[PDB]
Amino acid sequence: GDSVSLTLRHINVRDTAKNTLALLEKVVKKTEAEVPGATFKLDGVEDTVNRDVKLKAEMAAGKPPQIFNLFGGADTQNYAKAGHLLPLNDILKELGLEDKFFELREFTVDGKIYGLPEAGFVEGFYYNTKLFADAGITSAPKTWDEFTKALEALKAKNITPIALGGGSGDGWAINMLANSLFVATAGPEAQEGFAKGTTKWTDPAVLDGFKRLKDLKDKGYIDPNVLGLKYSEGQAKFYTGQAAMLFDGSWATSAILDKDKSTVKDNVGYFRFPNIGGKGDNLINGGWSNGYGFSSHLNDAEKKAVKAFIKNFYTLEIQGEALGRDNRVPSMKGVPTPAEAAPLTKAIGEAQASAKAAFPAFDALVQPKVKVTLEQSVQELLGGQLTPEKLVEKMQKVQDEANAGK
Ligand SMILES: CC(=O)N[C@@H]1[C@@H](O)[C@H](O[C@@H]2O[C@H](CO)[C@@H](O)[C@H](O)[C@H]2NC(C)=O)[C@@H](CO)O[C@H]1O
Repeated sequence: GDSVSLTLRHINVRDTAKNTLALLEKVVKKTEAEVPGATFKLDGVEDTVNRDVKLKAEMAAGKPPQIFNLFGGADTQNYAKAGHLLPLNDILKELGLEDKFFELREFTVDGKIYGLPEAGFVEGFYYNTKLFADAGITSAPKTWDEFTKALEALKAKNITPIALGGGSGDGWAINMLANSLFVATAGPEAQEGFAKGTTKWTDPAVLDGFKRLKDLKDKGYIDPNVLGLKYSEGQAKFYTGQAAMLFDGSWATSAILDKDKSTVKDNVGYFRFPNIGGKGDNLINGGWSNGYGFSSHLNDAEKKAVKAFIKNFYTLEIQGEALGRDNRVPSMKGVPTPAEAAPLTKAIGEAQASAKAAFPAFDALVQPKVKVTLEQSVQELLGGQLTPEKLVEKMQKVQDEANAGK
């Protein structure tokens, strides 16, 4: 016929995501108004739970939601090759969207597009300029030695230097910082070779990154309470003024600028991960990695509703509102930058544009079992439960096991 009901899986569940959810609901309402009979049932799920358990299990059963928050790289590759992702090339051409995205490479398998980035990301250090000034730092550190000097000065003032919430199942929050440490010590191509068999987690330059990560914790630069706080609590420690910096993705800018929760809005700056002097200088972790994918097991009315949702979500107006009102870097070209953008906003753009290149997050490049093994391992590493050497050996074992199976 007919009238259809589609499940829309999203991860915009936290109070710091109210903006993003409201924009999604606004898009949904517009789609329902122009497609009679089409109804969307929003299913909000925690980020780790959707990506690593719920959607993973649904896809193993071959029964994903019709619409779901999806990650580029390994996740998209697995579900595309299992045949559970709608190919989007023809929809994009029909909607005149074929040429409008900055980068679809993470969502592309054998030339076919299997999901659409909602936004871009970078990762970097948010920092409190007043807490820095209290400790004698007057500039954001550009180099690693400038960075450790800042950490020393902060610790000497009994200021918690680096907030980080890596407890419970939020090991990925530690991996954001690890992520960029081992690209800085080993270079961006090192993480590309793990899945290829051409580099190893045990390579000395990679191990060096994890040595430095542990040392940040041992010296008290990473919050001693890192394993006692969930991701969002680590975030809150920074934006309530209780620690001097925070390594996080640009989706976090909203939380940090939130009027009701942030005490630091007049005193926040940003700097890229500092230069160590190897193959990763002046690079930035970033890309277009996260957005919506669609089930391939659709009847014609489902396909019509899915096309209309894509039409109404991936539009310059919706992208510009996410940028101006939720600080989410556009995934589409041609989005004008809003008026009176906060200093923080100006700093993150300068950080992105002046980078010589971006490198993706490692979880775009390695299988899910490898990712979750690292998550568990860095929590151990920061808890006195694992040495840097034992971590890299553990990682290369699961890497070999993943490469052999695939
Ligand atoms: C469009 C957007 O900004 N989505 C955000 C997600 O990217 C982000 O998830 C994290 O993204 C990183 C970069 O792709 C991944 O390395 C990281 O593994 C991933 N974290 C998880 C738990 O999946 C989430 C974080 O809550 O926020 C989204 O809004």
